[PDB]
Amino acid sequence: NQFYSVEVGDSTFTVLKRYQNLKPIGSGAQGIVCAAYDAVLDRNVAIKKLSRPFQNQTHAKRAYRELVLMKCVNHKNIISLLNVFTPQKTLEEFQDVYLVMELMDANLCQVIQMELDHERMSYLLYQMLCGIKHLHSAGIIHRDLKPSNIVVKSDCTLKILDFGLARYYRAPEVILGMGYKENVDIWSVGCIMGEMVRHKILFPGRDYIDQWNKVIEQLGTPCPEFMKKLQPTVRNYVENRPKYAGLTFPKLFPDSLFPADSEHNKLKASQARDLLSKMLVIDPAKRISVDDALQHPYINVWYDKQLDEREHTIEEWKELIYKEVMNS
Ligand SMILES: CC(C)(C)NS(=O)(=O)c1ccc(-c2cnc3cccc(Nc4ccccn4)c3c2)cc1
Repeated sequence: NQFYSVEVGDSTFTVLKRYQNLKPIGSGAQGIVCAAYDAVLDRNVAIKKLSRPFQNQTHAKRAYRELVLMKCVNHKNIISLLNVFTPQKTLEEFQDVYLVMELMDANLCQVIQMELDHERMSYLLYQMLCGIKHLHSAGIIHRDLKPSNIVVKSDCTLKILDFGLARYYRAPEVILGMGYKENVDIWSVGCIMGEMVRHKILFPGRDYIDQWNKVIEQLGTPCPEFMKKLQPTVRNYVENRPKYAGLTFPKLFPDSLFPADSEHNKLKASQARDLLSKMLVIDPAKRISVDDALQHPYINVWYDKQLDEREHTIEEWKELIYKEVMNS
């Protein structure tokens, strides 16, 4: 005990007395997050309620990954865990997990709405690449980066909110069910950057199939060598489609979208387009690496024991998560 309940959205948060003035913030698509005052720390914090951690295998794996990686990862561009708790006293009774994190000011959705500047943008992308690089060195490949799981303070420091997969920003190979590697996450960063420039989602598929049409309408049909890596049913569909030439990157991202009328501006316009052209590459074999995008002229101005293999039963996930909850 020392718990009380407050209604938040359609659910009930039960939290430690220390966390006061619970207020719903951002998208709740991946669990409800509240802003709160922590009276013990005397600071504001964010509290996420995990959404039905034991509804199934998928939810439980995802709950385990998120909690474990959030305890174990420590990096300036990755959200910090402050606390973890459950209102329930025993394993039998155990159903809810709460993560308390440092509070940021907004997600990238709100920053994309505002006008574009080069210095801000390259700083946001730099930090995105630092976070992603740090994840990759730890063996973590995300796969589901998007503006609403990236958060920012008013000073423009950026943190990645989550750890992704145990849709508009998804790499071609992920969507098409082929192998994936590190640079899967480069595709998502290209989508976000392009959207910072267009202020429009680049690839708005009104379904999972139309999505693909939107990609190659703008970028063009990939080479036959890309299509040879697809499973039979997917290759069939992909290669027997009207061939698209796509648009060049200057057409995809016109002069009117960028600051103009200074040598500096026209330079940064080209450096941004150039970067865009190496991130938004359908074939992962041809797409720039994280190390390379960080060394890119647009960005480099800023240079200075846990099961992922196995399936488990819900009860074994419950115990694995619970002990993770109880041991700090
Ligand atoms: C927090 C109270 C006590 C209400 N006043 S405040 O000035 O400290 C403050 C209020 C709201 C936010 C706020 C609003 N919208 C957000 C949308 C997405 C992500 C956020 N930050 C966040 C989201 C998840 C995990 C960690 N940080 C948001 C914060 C930040 C400070």
